[PDB]
Amino acid sequence: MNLKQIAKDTAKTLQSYLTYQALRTVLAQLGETNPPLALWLHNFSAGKVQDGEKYIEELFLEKPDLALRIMTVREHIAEEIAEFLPEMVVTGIQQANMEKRRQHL
Amino acid sequence: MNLKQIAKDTAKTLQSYLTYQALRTVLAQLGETNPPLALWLHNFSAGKVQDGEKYIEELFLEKPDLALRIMTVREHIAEEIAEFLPEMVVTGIQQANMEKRRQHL
Amino acid sequence: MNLKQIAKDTAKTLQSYLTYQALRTVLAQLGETNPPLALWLHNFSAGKVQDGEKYIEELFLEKPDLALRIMTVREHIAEEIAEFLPEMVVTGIQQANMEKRRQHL
Amino acid sequence: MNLKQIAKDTAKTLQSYLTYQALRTVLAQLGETNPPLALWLHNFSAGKVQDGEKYIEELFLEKPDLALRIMTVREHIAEEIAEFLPEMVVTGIQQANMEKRRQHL
Amino acid sequence: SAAGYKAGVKDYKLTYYTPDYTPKDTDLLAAFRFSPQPGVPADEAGAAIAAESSTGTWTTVWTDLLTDMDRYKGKCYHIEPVQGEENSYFAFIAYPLDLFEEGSVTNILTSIVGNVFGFKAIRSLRLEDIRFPVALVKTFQGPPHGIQVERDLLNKYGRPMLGCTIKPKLGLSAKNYGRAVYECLRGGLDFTKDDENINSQPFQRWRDRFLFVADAIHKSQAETGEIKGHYLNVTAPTCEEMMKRAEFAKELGMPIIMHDFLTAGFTANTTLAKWCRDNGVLLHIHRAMHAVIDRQRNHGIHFRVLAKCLRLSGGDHLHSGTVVGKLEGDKASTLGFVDLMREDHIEADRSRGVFFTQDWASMPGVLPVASGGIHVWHMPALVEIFGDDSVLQFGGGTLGHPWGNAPGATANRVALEACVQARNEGRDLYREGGDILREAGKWSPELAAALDLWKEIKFEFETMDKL
Amino acid sequence: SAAGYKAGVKDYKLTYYTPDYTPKDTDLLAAFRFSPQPGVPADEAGAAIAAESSTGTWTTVWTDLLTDMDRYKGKCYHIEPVQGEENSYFAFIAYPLDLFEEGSVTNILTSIVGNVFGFKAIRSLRLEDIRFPVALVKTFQGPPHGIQVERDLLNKYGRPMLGCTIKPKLGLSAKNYGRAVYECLRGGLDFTKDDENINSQPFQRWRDRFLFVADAIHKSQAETGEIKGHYLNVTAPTCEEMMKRAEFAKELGMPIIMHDFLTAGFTANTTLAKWCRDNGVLLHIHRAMHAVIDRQRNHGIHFRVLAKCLRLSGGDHLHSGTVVGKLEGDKASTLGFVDLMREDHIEADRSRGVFFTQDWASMPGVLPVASGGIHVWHMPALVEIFGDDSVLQFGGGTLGHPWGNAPGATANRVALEACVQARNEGRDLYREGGDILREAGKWSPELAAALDLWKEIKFEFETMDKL
Amino acid sequence: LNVTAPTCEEMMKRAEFAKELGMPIIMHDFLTAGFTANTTLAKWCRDNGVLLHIHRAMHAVIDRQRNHGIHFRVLAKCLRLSGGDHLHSGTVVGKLEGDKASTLGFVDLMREDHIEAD
Repeated sequence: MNLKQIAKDTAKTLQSYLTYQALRTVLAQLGETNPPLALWLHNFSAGKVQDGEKYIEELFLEKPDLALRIMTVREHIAEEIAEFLPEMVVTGIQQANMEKRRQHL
Repeated sequence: MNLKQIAKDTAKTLQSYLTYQALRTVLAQLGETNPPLALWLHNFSAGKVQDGEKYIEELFLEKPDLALRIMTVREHIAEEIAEFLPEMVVTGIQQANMEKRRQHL
Repeated sequence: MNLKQIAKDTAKTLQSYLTYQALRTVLAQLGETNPPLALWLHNFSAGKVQDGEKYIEELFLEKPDLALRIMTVREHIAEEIAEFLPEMVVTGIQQANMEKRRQHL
Repeated sequence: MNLKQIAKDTAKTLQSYLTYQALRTVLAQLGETNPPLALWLHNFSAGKVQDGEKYIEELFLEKPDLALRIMTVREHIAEEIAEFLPEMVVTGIQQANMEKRRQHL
Repeated sequence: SAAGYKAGVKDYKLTYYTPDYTPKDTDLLAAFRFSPQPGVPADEAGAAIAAESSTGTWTTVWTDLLTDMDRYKGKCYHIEPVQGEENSYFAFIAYPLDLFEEGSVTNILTSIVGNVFGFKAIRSLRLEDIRFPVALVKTFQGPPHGIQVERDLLNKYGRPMLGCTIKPKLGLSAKNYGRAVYECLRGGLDFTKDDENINSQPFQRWRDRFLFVADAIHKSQAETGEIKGHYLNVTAPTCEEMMKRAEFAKELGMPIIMHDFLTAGFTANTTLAKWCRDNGVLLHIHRAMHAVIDRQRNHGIHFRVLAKCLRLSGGDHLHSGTVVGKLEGDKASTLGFVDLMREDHIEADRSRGVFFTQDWASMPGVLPVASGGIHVWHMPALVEIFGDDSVLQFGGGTLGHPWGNAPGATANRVALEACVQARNEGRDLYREGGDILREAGKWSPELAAALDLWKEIKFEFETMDKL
Repeated sequence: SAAGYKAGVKDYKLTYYTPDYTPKDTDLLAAFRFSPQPGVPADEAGAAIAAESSTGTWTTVWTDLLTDMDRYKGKCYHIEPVQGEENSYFAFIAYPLDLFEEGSVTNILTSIVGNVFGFKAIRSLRLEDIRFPVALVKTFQGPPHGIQVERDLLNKYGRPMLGCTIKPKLGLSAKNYGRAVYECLRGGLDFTKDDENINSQPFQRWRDRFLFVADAIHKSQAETGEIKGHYLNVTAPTCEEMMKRAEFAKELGMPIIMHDFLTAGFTANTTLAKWCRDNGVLLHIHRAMHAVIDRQRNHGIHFRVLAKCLRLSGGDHLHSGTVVGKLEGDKASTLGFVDLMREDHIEADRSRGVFFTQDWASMPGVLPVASGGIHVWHMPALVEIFGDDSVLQFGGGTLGHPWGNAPGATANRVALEACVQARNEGRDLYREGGDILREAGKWSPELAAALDLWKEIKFEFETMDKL
Repeated sequence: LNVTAPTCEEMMKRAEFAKELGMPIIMHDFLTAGFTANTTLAKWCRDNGVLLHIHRAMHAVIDRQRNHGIHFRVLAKCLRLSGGDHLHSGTVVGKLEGDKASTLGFVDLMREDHIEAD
């Protein structure tokens, strides 16, 4: 249980999930405000969201405007929700574990 | 930004990744302790790692004891690391963005 | 304009006005909850409120219960209002000054 | 705790004390600069220092220029020191209380 | 005896803080969450709340001694700090039965929340719950019909009912309104409804809408062989107009109308609920404006109090939130007040926000209505959360169906009937909802189109870590 | 043309954010203060507010193309950050005149504050101001009488009027109620009043109170030779009961009644205001429950919007706060909405919280009523702040007068007449109020006793710094 | 069906029977009956869903000569305010007088939402 490594890796996964979720937000925003650009972003993004930093850098070359938008949204999302994730993950695991023992064992 | 939906989705992704991390732990333990049982779990789990709660209920159907081993470990990791994740992801994102706004903008 | 000395002296005056105002609060509280003790406190306090620390120490010998009550109220008052006093005093002086020039000059 | 009344009352007491401080400044200045005018102001002001705004309107009736000198200085002091008063009074009170709760309680 | 009049200001807590008081079963109990101003002790703040919502004012008055203050005064009988939060407390206050006008939610609220929220000595105040004593509950009519009588009137059994708000909110003529209604209802929805702000306006006068909508209901009911309804909004400027509109709906033989109980008010609502009982018209209640009051947890009134008040005033449906849709709803809280509006006896349970055990003495339940920003992918969760005794409403989720209105309507009607069939067969809507929908999507192209459109962020991420 | 129907979710700001829009004089304008959720841009949040309070929903619907959306949609035409505050903005939104039912405050509120406060994407929302267009203002009756007609009916000129709430709030019998009223009125007060929560209760049924209070008014008016009134509370469970109570007050020849407009509601209030006009009865409005809505500046509706709405719905008096008393009231804000409820034309002035210039097209003003925790020492400040066209009310400040009720009443009556005389003589009530009171206290022992009791923390501290 | 009557009471009695018969439309002579009776009838028609045809009998006593009287376009505006679903506008070409340019003007005034000065 290499905790510094596990946390590091969990954090990078989190960072890159929040990037993906910032994407979903601006995609939805653009669906309302700029339908053709929403389509461009959707088609561009398909199969690119595994690594959030790699994704943003790819987006910088084509549309630095959108890259900066996603950067801001991921930052905002994290600032609003990050503090509530420890409880949600700990008590979620504990409840999920204990629901699996109740169904089977 | 449907924030409670995003948080809800984020926690379930953290729970699935921590289940994957626990599966990595249990696997490395059985590497010292029980090399056969390790080989069974490594081949059983390849590709199954998608949804952590579905993976657990499916591993319970085959080997209830080993599922319990992964259940304990996922939960142990979560209790140890989850409280550090907020500060890591928030400052992680801010630092990664700060880099790119510096070179580009 | 010995500013460290003026601030020091203004702070002590403030501290000792807030003590006096904590007194008024508990006096009023006691007027509702314990009329005879309100009377005792009022009669005890008459001509004692110039120095707030001297006052509290005199009160400790007779009624340590009440002393501790005032100590808490002055602390609470300060924590609620202190941050708004700089604006109120600066803009009050500036408006009072300028009202005096408008009436006369 | 009628907090806006207390704050309102506190600011007017700070304004009156800062007017007394300014009167002390102007007085010490005239000590170097104009010893007669100093002696007039020192005897004029003895006992008058009660309400700062009443004192000012009364000094304006006798000597509009000197009232203006006190007006400027009270305001100069306020702009320089007022921002430090919150932290001084809050930590002042907490420290003074902390002393007494230590010996007594 | 009358203990002598001594004029002057006393602490409220001398009279109104009664930590040794044990509430009677006829007492109305209230749970407040408050933060006192710095320097105001919690018990004095709690006592001030009890005082100024019952019998007391800021100074001692001699008139107290003409009556029996002990019999009448509000009693703050318990205070507890909110765990984990600085300067926040719960005060529990008991009010004698005698303080309240029978059958008047207006009067109850006037005491409990009339003046105390603006008290200088209190930073913030939020009413969390009220226990209505059974003796008071019995002075109210409650729902004109309630859940079981409504199912019996409409011949609707065995699954949630389905509704739909017509869109755009405002702007459609009466004829175009009825057009949209006909096409929705013919496709399988049980109900359509006026938007809450559709009353009577230059682009669409109310009496014209009532006329054209009645025609749409008849045509769609004739085609489908199922009872159809449309909540005609009678929300009006005055009581007289409200009644005039309710009356015409009855004249048209309309089964159901709607009312915005908060923006119109409890006095008008209670009038309407009584009329509905006497005239056999079902009453759908829209909670417009509630979030102005109930959203923030530091100040206001929690929705579960408003839900209780509405069940007393009278309503057959009441919007409950979705949890999953475009508007806010905490799940634990929602499960709590859904029980409060449906069941006869609800045990105290702080984990679901129910501070007091509530009995209803056989007052009918109110149908919860889940509405707002929901589409087909939400269906299994909605059925899971609310169960059969609910109305699920899809406005944009029907009229926004890529091929237009009629296919949009069919998508919703098919999705509903598939869920009702599955439920009746014993399938678990919560666990199997997505599958039931996918199944139906296989043979319904228009449902498939809708499922695709509103599916929604997926995630999906990755395996490397190879040996 | 109708630009093709493309189903699916779009950003609200594509349709509803219109920064180049210039509001028409017939537009209803609203100023909202909001904080978006992290990740939601301010212009999208502002557009969502405009959308879901006018014509829009969460997904694209084909029915838009049946009408002219440009004519009907709400338009967020300006957004500005709140200076000095993180993640807080003002959105200014224009709504076409066509969206609103004439003469209906209920409908206006249903649109503007109906659903948007609970939107997930928004953390908090507070409506700060509404500009009511003159064309809409003219569809309302407004005050049954208003300030100048009221002074003329009551023969009351030249100073503030004086009132008094009877205490204890609840618990007194009808006969003891009239007793307290008679003694108050005979002593020099113009009005007494029911407490807001005095409606009809076991200890005191309404019709008995009306009877005994009418007797008290006649006796005191006969003794003093001045017109007396008592605001009889007609606030009731239903419209029918409300009207029944208003009717008996008229039958008794009572000049004035009161109504809790928020706990009863705007629909019942508008009914009552029309009746009052037709029957020549003055209408005092109590704002019970307003602080549930208007206290916190991050979420809710500011009182100045509620004051505007009440002037439209109808009321002759409306409580305005005291600034100095037991309940909260910001002075700058108060001066602002006192102008909004009295004057015919009020210029925008953000320093007093007036976001929009408001015209009233000669709709009568409403008398502000200062009430709550005030006593004689407050008098010069109250006269200074509110001026002559106000009612100042002393409940505890009359009935709490050390020697009992009759001397308490005389203290208030003397204090009032001394102030009116002084004002009429040209004395400045603000600067000289304390002195005027001290003067009168010299020859009135009972006033002196009251001045002493409620004088109140003085400070007073010290001179050392000797040479 | 013409509900034009000697009194308000008779007018309403006749309007009421038309509604009872399920008749979609009635008529009223707004000038010979008067605006007070007409405004009463227009409100009733709204509340009872009956269309209101307005006959302009007597208008030419008032509006024919251009030196004295009130032009019809004012009467048309007044009628739209008082209430009517139809209003006679003239023919231009028939047996009674109607200036074409004028007619095109007040037809716009009675139909449209915004009419520029011309």
